[PDB]
Amino acid sequence: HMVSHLRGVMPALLTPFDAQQNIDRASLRRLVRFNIEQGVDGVYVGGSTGEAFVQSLSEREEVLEIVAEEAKGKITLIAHVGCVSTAESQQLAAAAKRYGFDAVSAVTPFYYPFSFEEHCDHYRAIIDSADGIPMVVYNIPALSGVKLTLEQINQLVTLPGVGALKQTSGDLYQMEQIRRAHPELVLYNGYDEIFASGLLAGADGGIGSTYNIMAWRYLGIVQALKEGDTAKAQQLQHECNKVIDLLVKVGVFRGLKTVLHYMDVLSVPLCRKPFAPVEDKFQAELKALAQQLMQER
Amino acid sequence: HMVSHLRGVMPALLTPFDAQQNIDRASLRRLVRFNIEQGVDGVYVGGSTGEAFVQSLSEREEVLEIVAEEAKGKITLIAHVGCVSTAESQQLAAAAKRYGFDAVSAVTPFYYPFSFEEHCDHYRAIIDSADGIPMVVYNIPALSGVKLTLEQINQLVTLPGVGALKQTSGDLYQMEQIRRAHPELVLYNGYDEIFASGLLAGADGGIGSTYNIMAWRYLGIVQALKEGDTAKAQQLQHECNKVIDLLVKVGVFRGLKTVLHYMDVLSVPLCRKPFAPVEDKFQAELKALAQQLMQER
Amino acid sequence: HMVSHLRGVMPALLTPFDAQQNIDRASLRRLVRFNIEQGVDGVYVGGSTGEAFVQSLSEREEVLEIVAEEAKGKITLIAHVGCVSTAESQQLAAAAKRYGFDAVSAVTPFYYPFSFEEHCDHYRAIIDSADGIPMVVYNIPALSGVKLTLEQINQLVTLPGVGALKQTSGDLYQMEQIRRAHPELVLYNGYDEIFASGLLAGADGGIGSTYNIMAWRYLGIVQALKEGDTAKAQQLQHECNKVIDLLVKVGVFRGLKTVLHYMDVLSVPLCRKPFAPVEDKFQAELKALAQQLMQER
Amino acid sequence: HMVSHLRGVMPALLTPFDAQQNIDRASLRRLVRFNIEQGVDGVYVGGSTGEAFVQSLSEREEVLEIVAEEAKGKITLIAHVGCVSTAESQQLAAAAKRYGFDAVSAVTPFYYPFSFEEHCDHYRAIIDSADGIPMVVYNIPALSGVKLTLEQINQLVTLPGVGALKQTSGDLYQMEQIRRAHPELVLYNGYDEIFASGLLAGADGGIGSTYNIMAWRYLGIVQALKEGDTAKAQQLQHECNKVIDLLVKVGVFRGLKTVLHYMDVLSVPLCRKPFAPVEDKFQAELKALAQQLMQER
Ligand SMILES: [Cl-]
Ligand SMILES: [Cl-]
Ligand SMILES: [Cl-]
Ligand SMILES: [Cl-]
Ligand SMILES: [Cl-]
Ligand SMILES: [Cl-]
Ligand code: NA
Ligand code: NA
Ligand code: NA
Ligand code: NA
Repeated sequence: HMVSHLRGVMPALLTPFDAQQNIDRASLRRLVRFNIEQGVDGVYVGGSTGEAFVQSLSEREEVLEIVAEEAKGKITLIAHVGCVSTAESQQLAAAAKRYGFDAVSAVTPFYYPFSFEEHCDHYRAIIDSADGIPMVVYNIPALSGVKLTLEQINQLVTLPGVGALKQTSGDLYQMEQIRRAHPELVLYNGYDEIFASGLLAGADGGIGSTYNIMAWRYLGIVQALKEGDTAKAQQLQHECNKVIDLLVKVGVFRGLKTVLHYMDVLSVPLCRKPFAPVEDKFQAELKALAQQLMQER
Repeated sequence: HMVSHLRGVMPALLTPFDAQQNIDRASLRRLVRFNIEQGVDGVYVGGSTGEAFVQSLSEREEVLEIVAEEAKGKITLIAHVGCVSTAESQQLAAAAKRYGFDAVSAVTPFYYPFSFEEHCDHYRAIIDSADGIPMVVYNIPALSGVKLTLEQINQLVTLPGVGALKQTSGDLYQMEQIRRAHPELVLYNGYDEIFASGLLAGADGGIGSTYNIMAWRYLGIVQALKEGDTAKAQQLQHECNKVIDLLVKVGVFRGLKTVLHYMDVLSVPLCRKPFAPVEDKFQAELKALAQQLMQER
Repeated sequence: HMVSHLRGVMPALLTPFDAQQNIDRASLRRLVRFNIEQGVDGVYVGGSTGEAFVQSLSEREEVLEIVAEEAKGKITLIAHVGCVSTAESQQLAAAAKRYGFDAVSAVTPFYYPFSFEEHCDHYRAIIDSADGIPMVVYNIPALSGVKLTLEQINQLVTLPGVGALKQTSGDLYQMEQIRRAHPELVLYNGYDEIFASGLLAGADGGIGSTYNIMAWRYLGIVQALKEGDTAKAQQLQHECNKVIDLLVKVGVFRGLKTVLHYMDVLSVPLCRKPFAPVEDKFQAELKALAQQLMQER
Repeated sequence: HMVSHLRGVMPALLTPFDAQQNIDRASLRRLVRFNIEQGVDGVYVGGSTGEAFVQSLSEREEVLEIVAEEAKGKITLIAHVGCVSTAESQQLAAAAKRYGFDAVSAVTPFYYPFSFEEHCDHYRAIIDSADGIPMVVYNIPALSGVKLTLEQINQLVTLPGVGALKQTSGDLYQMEQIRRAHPELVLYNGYDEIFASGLLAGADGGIGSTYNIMAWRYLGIVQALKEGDTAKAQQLQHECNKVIDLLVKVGVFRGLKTVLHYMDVLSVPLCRKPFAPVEDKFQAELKALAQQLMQER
């Protein structure tokens, strides 16, 4: 209950890079400001979408501190501190605390198989280093390879210090079961392409990569379902998925960064290798989308 | 468009067996009448839920003809004629036509791997034998092992003679994509536990095993979303999933048949071997559920 | 121990069909005789390869009785009686007993999820109906969807009346574990393409679809490993897999039947729908293979 | 052909840690010397088994340089330089070159989905930074989540600068297909528990975590198959798998490090968090195994 201030719609921040694959600090600050001015409830920093796993610890800390400088006190700040290593995750959690974040988050540690008790002790250690700011468990089985049962999720979200679950799963039976077992839990829908259905199943917010370019649509789905405008929520999700279809074709992170570049938010839209640049044949569609989204506001 | 009369909420009929595992014809007729009096839009006969794959062809034909005798002209009748064999499926389709069914349906043929073109020719052959009544494609990847792409689904639902898709998939991104590509397609949600979310994603009806014991709840979800009562659709789905949780624990088909026996619909609640009987320790819960559901009406 | 007479190399018999998809009884008898004259240790009748799951019970019984008429007393006869239904499997087991088979076999029942105890009771019931001839458990997770643990396999192979395991799995760690736990168990390698490696891991024989066209190669691998001719076993497996590569491209069962037709064993090489016929562009390769195999003898 | 000096049996080196999870440099040097004195053909440094993915770049470089100091010129040295990031992998490849390694290796980049062309360009970039020492492609689908086709493997192993494939896959049909397509390719079996069968299928060596405690058994399997002693290769693999069964129960890396500690090779047997320590109840078995292995020499 006492972490209700974490509920809402938060973009998973992209990390802008310059032409030589170094962090573009000026464009990062502009992206934070852009998201604030979209009216989002918070920002989620250094997650999957932030290309955390092709960055060093010091690079991730640098991003966390910059975003806190632009955003502390204006919107909720959540730091994704997860690494495979518990000690590395603890370092990032202690940094997030120093910089004034409102919460930390960690993906279930991946690549190596760990027992469920090893997962729990990993979260417990990070929570200790977070030094009193709450933890968001981040579940993304498609990418982590970690396949938790409902009963395991129930144990994770009741660990002391856990205040939320980021549920990047398309299983909306499980989403409803989680909500029914935990009526006050902050529960973020993780797959943008099912946002409206995920809210209906029990999520009370979302963390999403595509919110960086069209957060007003997701805020509008929240409002429509609250108002009882079924058709409007469906038409908004329809338009979101037209965009997601295109992003999946071109490559999601780089497509988002390219749209943001055509919106004059990011100076350079590159991802880090091994992500390739966008193919030239997609540029016209991405620029047209940027133009469409700016007009729609 | 011209098959809009197929849209709606239809139970996947269970096949009642007697104490020696023979078809219980008297209880079958009472179950059909019970479902009609629940106000369903149709019945789906001889599907997975009907234990088709532990019955012979002649047993499946017997069930189809009995149900048509009780139900033709009162509610929509859909015959699931699918087998692995194309010739066996054709036999059941020709029988369904003789008995006056409104549509046929066939699961993607399973066990052996078949090419997509072999799947299409299988449907084409069944459609020919159906002799002018439309086909419902039935997609259930979890059980069939058949993993169709969106583009393959698009080709199946535009085959001449196909009038609907039974989508037993929890991927509600794909449900929305199907709806967006086919705005007039009759699109049945197949997993009862996500019915409200599946409707929101684009389904315009459902075929479900649990509708046999509580169809009014699913009809109520349809109505709530049409009316814009978000919270009511969520609370109905909540109550449905409390029931589905219990059915999954006890075994779904036999749990449904046991509830129906305690509602005085079926004389004997057995499934065919290798399904075991219900464990004694679950009987109290199942009888209490039957009592609850009868009172709720 | 007392079922050592079941060890060896046995083709999974194909079921020949005529031009109208009816059983071709004359070609079936010739195929049995052909396999006997290849020097095989037994024949496995009515399995996956036999297209059991696109045949009726009476058709499967017809095949079992014909093969017993040609082969009883000359080679070991194993009847695959498995269906999803326990009662149907029992009918085929009782028939196999009447016809004088040496063993029965049943695939783990599929499509519907069953508990492990339901699987065990299914085998127990079939064993009872087999009336004293031993059971071969048939494990094929890729097609059945049934994913048994080692401990579950250990319980199945120690059920009273079980005399063998047909292991159609590419996990040769598990093959070795099974052999180490059951030093006397008759253990059939099920994937022809790893036969030599499967024997080395602990199998003491095999049941295979491609043995119908080149059993002498698999018999030769057995002999080579017994003699300590590592290189000869590898070169034989090499040549087998060149053939399997081609069969996978053209479709395995129909490619085998086509090679047999070009060897003058089968009059008509068709599979039942939904299997398509062989594409014309593959006929030259298949006829050349038949010519090669006949010359190699 | 010109990289035949890479063929053979090489332990995947463990990285010893001290009691505070820092690298134990003295125990690392002793472990290298221990493996040299087992008569191995090479050592594979900084791989999965080396706990690379819970170490920083500078820690991985430190390990590479230490091992080269102990081992350059005495045995083949292969540096696993793979990270998700191409630029990080390039840094480690350039370091491996500086330190005098004989080859580099990189796991297919994981977590994020990459196209096959992105994978190829990743290897090309690392090969460039390796500055003339050959690349070992490392395939481990169970952990990487990367599911390459045979045709994709064929393209990777023919990239300029690729001299070997580390095949951590249990699919021995594919192992044979790779060998048949590439008769001169250096092909390492990656799953120790199927080593004998993998050699028979076409591998000409292996890279393995359990070689750190019993390399003579794997060298003995190579010799037995070369000599035509089928039974001896089977009995050696039998004994290896008894050990692997135990290591899987206790946790493989920490069990290996514990056995090595009881052999007086490593001062401290800890893995890095989130790996837990060994449970006390397993210590007796692990110490008995160490005693057994020392006596067997
Ligand atoms: Cl990182
Ligand atoms: Cl990582
Ligand atoms: Cl049937
Ligand atoms: Cl079936
Ligand atoms: Cl059958
Ligand atoms: Cl690293
Ligand atoms: Na907020
Ligand atoms: Na109707
Ligand atoms: Na025999
Ligand atoms: Na060497």
